[PDB]
Amino acid sequence: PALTKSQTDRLEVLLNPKDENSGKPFRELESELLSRRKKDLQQIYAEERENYLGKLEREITRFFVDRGFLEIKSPILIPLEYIERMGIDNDTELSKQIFRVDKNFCLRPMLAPNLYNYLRKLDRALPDPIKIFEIGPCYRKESDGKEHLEEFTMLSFIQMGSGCTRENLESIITDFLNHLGIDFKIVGGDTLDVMHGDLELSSAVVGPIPLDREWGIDKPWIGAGFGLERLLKVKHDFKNIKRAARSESYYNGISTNL
Amino acid sequence: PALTKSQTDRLEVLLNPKDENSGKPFRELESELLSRRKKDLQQIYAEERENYLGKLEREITRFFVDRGFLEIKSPILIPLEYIERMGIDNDTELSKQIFRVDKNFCLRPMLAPNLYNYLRKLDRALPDPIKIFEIGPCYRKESDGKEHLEEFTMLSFIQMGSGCTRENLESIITDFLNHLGIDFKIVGGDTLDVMHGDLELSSAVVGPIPLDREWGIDKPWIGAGFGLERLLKVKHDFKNIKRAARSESYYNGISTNL
Ligand SMILES: Nc1ncnc2c1ncn2[C@@H]1O[C@H](COP(=O)(O)OP(=O)(O)OP(=O)(O)O)[C@@H](O)[C@H]1O
Ligand SMILES: Nc1ncnc2c1ncn2[C@@H]1O[C@H](COP(=O)(O)OP(=O)(O)OP(=O)(O)O)[C@@H](O)[C@H]1O
Ligand SMILES: N[C@@H](Cc1cccc(I)c1)C(=O)O
Ligand SMILES: N[C@@H](Cc1cccc(I)c1)C(=O)O
Ligand SMILES: [Mg+2]
Ligand SMILES: [Mg+2]
Ligand SMILES: [Mg+2]
Ligand SMILES: [Mg+2]
Ligand SMILES: [Mg+2]
Ligand SMILES: [Mg+2]
Repeated sequence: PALTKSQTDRLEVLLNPKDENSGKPFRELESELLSRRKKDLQQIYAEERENYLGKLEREITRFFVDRGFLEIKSPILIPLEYIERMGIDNDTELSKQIFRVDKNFCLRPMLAPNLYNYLRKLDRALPDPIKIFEIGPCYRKESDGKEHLEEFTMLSFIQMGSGCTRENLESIITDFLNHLGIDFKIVGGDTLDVMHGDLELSSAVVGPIPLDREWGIDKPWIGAGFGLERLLKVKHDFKNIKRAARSESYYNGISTNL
Repeated sequence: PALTKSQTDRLEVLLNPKDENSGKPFRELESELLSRRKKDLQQIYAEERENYLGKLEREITRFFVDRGFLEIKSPILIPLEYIERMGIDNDTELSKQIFRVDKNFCLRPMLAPNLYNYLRKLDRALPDPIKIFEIGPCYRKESDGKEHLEEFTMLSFIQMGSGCTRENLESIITDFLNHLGIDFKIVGGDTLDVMHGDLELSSAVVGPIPLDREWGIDKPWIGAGFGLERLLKVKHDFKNIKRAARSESYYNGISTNL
C-alpha cells in the first residue's frame, strides 16, 4: 500500500538531493537508500576525509587572508556585559535568545563585540585600513528549526578606516559568493541583507553607527556576518539546515543512522 | 631606581621569548617593547595574516586526514547525560569542572562522548579499521592559570578495530609530535601520558575499557587527546598559556594592549 508518513520521514532522512510512489515497498526503498548512503560515506573515507563545515571554514579563511584580512580567533564564552553593551536590551528579540553561563558569562550570539574590541586595539598598531575577520561557533535559542540552528557558525569580516564604502562592501560580498558558487541578491548607517531566495545568508552594515562610540570606535567601517551552515545548505541543496550542522546525526549531509 | 613589581609585570606582558636590570628607566623599556610588538603585528598583517591557533588546527587536520583519519565536527553544546554516561560521577574531579547550560546541556569538557557515538554509527558503514579525529573547543572550570584555560581546544583521534596496539598508538603520537617539532616523552587498559618536561600534552588510552559497553562499543581501540594551546605554548615557548588562547588580550602571543 501507500507509504506511511513515518516511513516517508525515514526515507527522507536517507534521501540526498539528486538521488532519484512506486510498486516498491518501504523495506526495499529503505534498503536501497541505506546502501547508497553507506557508499557515500565509504567514498569520503577512501578519498578526501574532510568535513564540509571544517572545509568551508578553511576555504573562507583562505579567501579573506588572501584579500588582506587578519584571521582572528577570539573567545566563544564572553562576558554577559558585552550583550548589553551591544545595545541588546530586553526590547530586542535577541535578549531572549542568549544562552547564559554562570553569573557573568554567555555563549556569544554573534562575533561583533569581540571584533569591536580587536578593531580598537589593533588601530594602535596597524596601518589604515584595518581589515579583520573571524569564523567560529555562535549560539542562539531559536524556536524555528528549518533555517535556524541553536549552535551555528558565523563568518564576520570588517574593514575600518579608508575605503569603507557601500560599493566596496557589496564588491567583497559579490566576489566572495561568486567564489563559493552561491547565487544571491543584495537587498537594501546602511543595512543590507544578502538573500538566497527567501533565505538570509548575511546581514551587512555600512558604518559608522552610533553604537561604535560605546566600543571606542570613531572611524568609518564596513562589515558583514554570514552563517556557514546556511551557505552549506544552499551550496549542497540540503532541504533542512540540520544536514549542515555540527551533528551526531549527519555527516557531510549524510545520515549517520544507517 | 629599581623597577616596581607592577612595572615588571607590564614589561613581561610586552616581552616575547627571545627579546633581550639596567640604567634604563621603565618608560624607555616600555616604549622599546611597545615598538617591537607593534612591528611584530605589522609584519603578521603584511605577510601571513594567520592566527596561530587556527593555523595549528589546519596543520593538525592535514596530518590526520593524510594518515587516513576522517575529520569530525560534532556539537560543542552536548547533553548533560553524556557526562554521567562517561562515568564522570560526583566522585571524580571533572564533575566539579562542568559548565552547565540550561537544564539539560553543558559545554563539552572533552571530545570522547561524541566520538564514541561516531565510532558506533560509522562501524555500520565503514571498513575496518575505523579512524576518526576531531579538533575543537572544550571547556573546564579550572583554579589554576598557568597551564590551564577554562576555554581550550582539544585534538582527539581514535582508531578502532584492527591494528589497535600500544605500539601503533605510540607511533602515531611520535610521528605527530616530530612533525610539529615538539619535544616529548611518553610516560606509562593502558593509560599513557605524553609529557613535555612537567607539562602534560596528552592523555592517551589503549582500549578496550569497560566504559566502552555503555556506548555500544565492543572492539579494540587506541586514541589520544591533546591540548592545542599547550602545543602552541611549548612550540612558541610562551611562559603563560594565555598567550596561546582564544583571547582579546593576545594575538599570536603578542599583547594587544599596546
Ligand atoms: N540561528 C541561526 N542558525 C543558523 N544561522 C544563523 C542563525 N542566526 C543567524 N545566522 C546567520 O548569521 C548571519 C548574521 O546574523 P544575524 O544576527 O544577521 O541573523 P538574523 O538576522 O537573526 O537571521 P534570521 O532573520 O534568519 O533569524 C545571518 O544572516 C544568518 O546567516
Ligand atoms: N583546562 C585546560 N586547559 C588547556 N588544556 C587542557 C585543559 N584540560 C585538558 N587540556 C589538554 O587536553 C588533554 C586531554 O585532556 P585530559 O582530560 O587528559 O586533561 P587533564 O589530565 O585533566 O590535564 P591536567 O592534568 O593538566 O589537568 C590534556 O593532556 C591537556 O593537554
Ligand atoms: N548583524 C550581523 C552581521 C554583521 C553585520 C555588520 C557587522 C558585523 I562584524 C556583522 C551580526 O553580527 O549578527
Ligand atoms: N582522556 C583524554 C584524552 C583521551 C584519551 C583517550 C581517548 C580519547 I578520544 C581522548 C580526554 O578525552 O579528556
Ligand atoms: Mg534571528
Ligand atoms: Mg533577519
Ligand atoms: Mg540579519
Ligand atoms: Mg585537569
Ligand atoms: Mg592529568
Ligand atoms: Mg590527562
